[PDB]
Amino acid sequence: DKDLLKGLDQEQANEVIAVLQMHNIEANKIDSGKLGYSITVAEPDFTAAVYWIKTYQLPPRPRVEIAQMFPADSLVSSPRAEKARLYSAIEQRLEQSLQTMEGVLSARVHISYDIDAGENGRPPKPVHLSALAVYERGSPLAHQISDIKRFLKNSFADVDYDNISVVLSERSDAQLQAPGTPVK
Amino acid sequence: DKDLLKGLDQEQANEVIAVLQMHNIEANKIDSGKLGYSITVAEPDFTAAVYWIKTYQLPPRPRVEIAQMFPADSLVSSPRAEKARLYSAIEQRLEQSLQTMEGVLSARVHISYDIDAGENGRPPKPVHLSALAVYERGSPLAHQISDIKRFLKNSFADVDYDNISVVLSERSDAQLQAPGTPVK
Amino acid sequence: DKDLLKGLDQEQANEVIAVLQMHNIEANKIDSGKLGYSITVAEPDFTAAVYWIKTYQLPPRPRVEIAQMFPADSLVSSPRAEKARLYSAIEQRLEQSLQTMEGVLSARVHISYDIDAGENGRPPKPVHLSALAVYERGSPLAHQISDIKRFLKNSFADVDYDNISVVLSERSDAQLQAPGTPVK
Amino acid sequence: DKDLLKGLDQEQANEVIAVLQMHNIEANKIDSGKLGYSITVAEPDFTAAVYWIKTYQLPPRPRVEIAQMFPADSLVSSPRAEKARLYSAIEQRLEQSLQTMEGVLSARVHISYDIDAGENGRPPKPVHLSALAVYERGSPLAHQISDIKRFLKNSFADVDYDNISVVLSERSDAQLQAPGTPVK
Amino acid sequence: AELDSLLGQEKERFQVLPGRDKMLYVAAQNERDTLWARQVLARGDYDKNARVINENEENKRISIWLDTYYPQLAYYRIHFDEPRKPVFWLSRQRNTMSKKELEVLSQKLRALMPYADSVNITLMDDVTAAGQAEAGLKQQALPYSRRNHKGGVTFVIQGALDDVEILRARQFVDSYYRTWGGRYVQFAIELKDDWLKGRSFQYGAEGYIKMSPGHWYFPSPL
Amino acid sequence: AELDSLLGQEKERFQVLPGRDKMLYVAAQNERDTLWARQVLARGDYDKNARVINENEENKRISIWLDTYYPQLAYYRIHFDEPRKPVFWLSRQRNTMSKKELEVLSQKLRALMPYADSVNITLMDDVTAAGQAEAGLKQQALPYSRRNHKGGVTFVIQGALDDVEILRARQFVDSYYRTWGGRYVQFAIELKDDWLKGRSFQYGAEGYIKMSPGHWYFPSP
Amino acid sequence: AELDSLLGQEKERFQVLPGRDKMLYVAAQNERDTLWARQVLARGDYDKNARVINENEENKRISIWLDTYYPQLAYYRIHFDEPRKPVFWLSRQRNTMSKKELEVLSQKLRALMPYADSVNITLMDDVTAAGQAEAGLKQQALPYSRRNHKGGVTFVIQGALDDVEILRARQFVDSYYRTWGGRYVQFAIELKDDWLKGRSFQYGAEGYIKMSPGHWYFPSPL
Amino acid sequence: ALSEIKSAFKIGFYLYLPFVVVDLVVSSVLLALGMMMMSPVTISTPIKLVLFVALDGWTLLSKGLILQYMDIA
Repeated sequence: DKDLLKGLDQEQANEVIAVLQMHNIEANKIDSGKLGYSITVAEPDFTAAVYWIKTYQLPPRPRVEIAQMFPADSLVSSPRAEKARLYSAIEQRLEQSLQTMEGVLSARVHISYDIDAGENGRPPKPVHLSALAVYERGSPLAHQISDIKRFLKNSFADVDYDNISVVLSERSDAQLQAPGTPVK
Repeated sequence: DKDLLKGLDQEQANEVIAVLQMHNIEANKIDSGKLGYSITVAEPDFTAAVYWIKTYQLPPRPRVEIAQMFPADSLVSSPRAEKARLYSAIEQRLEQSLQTMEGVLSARVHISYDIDAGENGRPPKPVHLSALAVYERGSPLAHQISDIKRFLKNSFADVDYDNISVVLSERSDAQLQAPGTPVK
Repeated sequence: DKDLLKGLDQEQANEVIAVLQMHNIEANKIDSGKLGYSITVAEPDFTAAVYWIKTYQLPPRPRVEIAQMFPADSLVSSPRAEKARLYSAIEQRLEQSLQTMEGVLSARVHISYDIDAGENGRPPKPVHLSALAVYERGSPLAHQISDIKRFLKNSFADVDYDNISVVLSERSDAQLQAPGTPVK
Repeated sequence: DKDLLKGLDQEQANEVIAVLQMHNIEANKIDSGKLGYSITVAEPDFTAAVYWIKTYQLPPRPRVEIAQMFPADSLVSSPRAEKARLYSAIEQRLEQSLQTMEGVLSARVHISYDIDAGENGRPPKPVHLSALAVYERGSPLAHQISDIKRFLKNSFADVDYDNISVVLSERSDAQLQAPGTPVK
Repeated sequence: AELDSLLGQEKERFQVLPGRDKMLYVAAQNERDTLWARQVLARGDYDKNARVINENEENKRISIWLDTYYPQLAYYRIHFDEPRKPVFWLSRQRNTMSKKELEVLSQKLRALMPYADSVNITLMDDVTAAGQAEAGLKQQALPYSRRNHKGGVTFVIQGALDDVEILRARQFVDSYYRTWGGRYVQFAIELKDDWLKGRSFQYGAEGYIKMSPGHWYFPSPL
Repeated sequence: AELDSLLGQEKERFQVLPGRDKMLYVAAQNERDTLWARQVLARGDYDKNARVINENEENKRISIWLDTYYPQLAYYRIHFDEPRKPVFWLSRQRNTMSKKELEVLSQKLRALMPYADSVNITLMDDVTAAGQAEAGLKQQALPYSRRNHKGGVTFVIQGALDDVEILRARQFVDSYYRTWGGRYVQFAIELKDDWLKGRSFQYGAEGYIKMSPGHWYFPSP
Repeated sequence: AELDSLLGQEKERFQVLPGRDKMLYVAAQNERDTLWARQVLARGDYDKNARVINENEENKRISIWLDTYYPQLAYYRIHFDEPRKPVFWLSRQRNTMSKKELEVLSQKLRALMPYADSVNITLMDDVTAAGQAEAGLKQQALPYSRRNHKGGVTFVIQGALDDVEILRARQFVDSYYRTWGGRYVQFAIELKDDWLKGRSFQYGAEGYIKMSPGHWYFPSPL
Repeated sequence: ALSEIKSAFKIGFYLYLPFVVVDLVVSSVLLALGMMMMSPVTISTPIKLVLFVALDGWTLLSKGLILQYMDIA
């Protein structure tokens, strides 16, 4: 019944429980109204659960986007702060369209940023992309490089097939059975 | 019963506990409401615990990032502060994307900051990256240095495979057993 | 029963106790609420405890950084101040990233500061780095010097292997036994 | 019990007691309440304690730094008043970093300051460093001078090994036994 | 409170073997299930003593014993497909032990593993070890450079490979290391920037000459 | 209670050996278990005397005695794979010892190790010690240079190594120091930057490097 | 309370020797345990008289007596592994002593150390003291320069050394002075830049330094 | 020439900014008193002129303008 985390978020507590339940220790999610949730664990499992908090760097930070460093409510917007807020929404829309393919569970896209070509007379350069994906298992994940590369190659003005980098992998084994209470 | 630290944070107390429990001494996380947490050890285990507080530099300082030295609430914003606030969000998003690979537990990415090169009439120099990673053990960590270089080679303007240095290692042996109370 | 230091804070008191306890004298930390901590020793151990206070320069002063001499709250900020607040946040992030390696307990990185290259039409000089580290004992610390050089080489624009100096050392012997109360 | 000093500091009284106890005369750290600390010696030890106060120039002045007379509170600041504040924080951070080496009890670092080169028609000169150190005894302190010059060499733009002078020395004998009250 | 009941609900992913030294061994399969079974024996909800073993780490443990009492021995792997009767793959062409000092090795390997019953030693050929590594590397259409030397062979895959050739090479090395092990043949996948994927030539007066394999590579302007 | 009950829950990572001078010895196998078992005896929840031994700092202790009472002795390592009968790996081609004084050295090592019963001394060749170190350094495809001299051999690894080869080197040197130790053969990995990254040069017998269209550099042989 | 119980819990680091002059010597082995034992005897929680001895301190103290009563002596080090029978390493190819005055020296050294029972004097050879010093300086791949003169050699290690060549050159010297002493062979590590930094010079028996394209300087023959 | 008129006109506005703060902070202290009708220009120009030479203005922009072009001093 020794607590180890409190004041957490809704999506943060579901990331702490799904990490502890993978390693044969069970946790209790307790709501507290306005002060968030809280996770308690048993006394023989407190030594292991502190070690997996330290190892996995839990609780998770909220995910960062490039459009948050340049807020739209500012009175003066640079050409750099408009080109970065443009690419930071194309980068999110592409990873939201990658998840509607046949077999993708999660994805992450990275667009190369160009800033210092607009203010001076230097010409812009070729734009580079990079991708990550998690596929459902039982699928031939070697033949699905060309479908993601073909979809990404025609969403910008000038990219090559050797300027796109796709690194993808299959998902882990499923955790379906309960942890179990520690008897004494 | 002797107090070691007080007025800590929730994320600061689980690191002191995760360090003291590795070296066979117990600790007690006592909440004080508004004043924060506090950690007490036994009197036979007070001489070793002060030594590990001094050696391991506990309590940990909060992690520093480059976008904190140039806050967005400023009345004027030079292009040096807009490029530093931009590169400091790219190296946070890339290290958030490295933790979603197969087997990676934690990572850290550094970008070479060149702020005056694009301002001056000299052409901007090449960009250098560097990454660290902690892998789940049982992994062949000599072959995985090429997937991280393939992932973050095409995320910038013009990088070479000689300007990327990845230094990675496997995690420590697991601590699962309880420390044990001092009997007198 | 005699007092030698009062009004100390938490981090200062835990480093005065850890210094006296390795020289076979026993100290007592006494909280006083608002006025801070206080450290009292016994009567035969006062002549030696004053000698180690004088020799070791205790209490420890707070550690200084370059980013404190140029705060971000000023209405005007020179480019010498923006570059000094940038390099001092890079050399803090590099030493917070060196502690995540295998065996490192503490580290300290220094960067050469160049401030006068941007004000006039002089070309910038090369950039120099220097690191310190403290390792766990039992480790072959002669071959651990090539990974910090490879990690530090391409975290900047263009450095060589002759401008990086790493001086590292194993940690001291562990203090685990109690000092001992003087009989009278 | 004739009085010697009053109105001192917590660190100013710990140096007076540490000086008088070296020369076989006792002292009393009598607290005065809101005034401060006061040192009273015995009547036969009054002539010797007055002579060692005059010889050792006690009480100690507060130690001066260069960035104390160019404060950052003024609305305007010259580049002369910004380079002296940058170098005065570098020569303190290097002093804090030298004390974490293996065997050093205390150290002091001086850097050559630059004044006239901001406005005169000459380029700025090379940088000269100077360091002192006090080592724990039992150390072969002829070999330690190559680990301090290597660390101090590439922490700046370009210094030579001829422009660094290290003068270090082992610490004095230990003072552990009590002085002894006068037999009256 | 039996040991097979203190594990999970599905009683087919673990296997409890009785020991000879009065200790029960739990033979897991991967690294994820080894910590699932080590948490049970660490929280202490079991009366007597027990140990958890694994295929990957009993072969790392037995090689520390083997390279102290039997040095200069050539072998490949120990397979634990039937854990009460393992098979020890020895090299035929690189050692000259007799039948009696092979039965002494088979009995001293048995006394090291208290869960086994009889270790079976089979002598594998040495040509098919480097033969299946070349014939499986030509089938994926990967560029390689075979380097033969005395007592081992190494395959080097350099160049600016694309994302399919990285996936097929990494997917093949992990399927070859499980069968043979990295004691004899070793792979050297490394990425650098040259469009000629490893090979290099020099040009004079007659055409091109295939240069020797070396460490210096020409960076490619292309 | 007993010493094996005052340690952790899992009674497998510690071995308790009975001494000969009425003391008890705990044999850890790394530094984390050595500091785990030293906190028990340091806080004082045991009546009689006990010590914590290791693999490294026990090989470090009986080399201090062995560089005073037996200097000029060529040996490699003292193996503790079973702690009741350790193996002493002595050299064959560098010793001048007969049958008798090997037994006297065995009896003087048994007095130095009170937890042991006998010490088995074997003799290993110096050709296989420097042959396995060159064949393993050739199998990883690393650039190396061998320097032979009397009573030692050194391998120098220089160049602009990438991030794969400095991990392949560390996994081999760490796997070789565990078996043979650093008494005979020593590895020297130092990495330097390359000059001929973008330069044009002539190699061979008459070698030079063109640092510019109007600048020749003739390096010393 | 006894002296071995007035120290810490671990009664393994200290060793109490009963002196012959009605005293009691405690023998630490470093300077941190020497201050750990000197604090007990200095605060005065022990009735009788006692002293704290060491290895480096007692080997520095006995050379002050020997530098007055036996000048021009060629010795190396006093070894204290067993603190009741210390070993005195004497030179062989440099002394003019017969078998009688060596017993006289071995009795006057016994009278200086009341904790010892007998002092053993062994004659170490003089050539192997510099043979081990050169062979250990060649395995670390260090550049050096040996200077031979009578009654001592000198190895100079200079130039611009990197960080591996400083850390390798310090762990060897501290491991060699610990077992041989700094009486005979002296190491001179000196980290300095190259002489004549950016100047072109014309070395050998008629030398000059080009201070500029049109400036000749004529010092000592470079 | 068209890039130098562009690079000069946005420097002169930054220079313009402190002065507007001065003649907006001296014209508002008169309306706090009973000085709603007096002209503030004849008070604004001496308080703007004795501050610029006392803070060394004409040797601060003559340095800062030549530092863009050449290695001065």
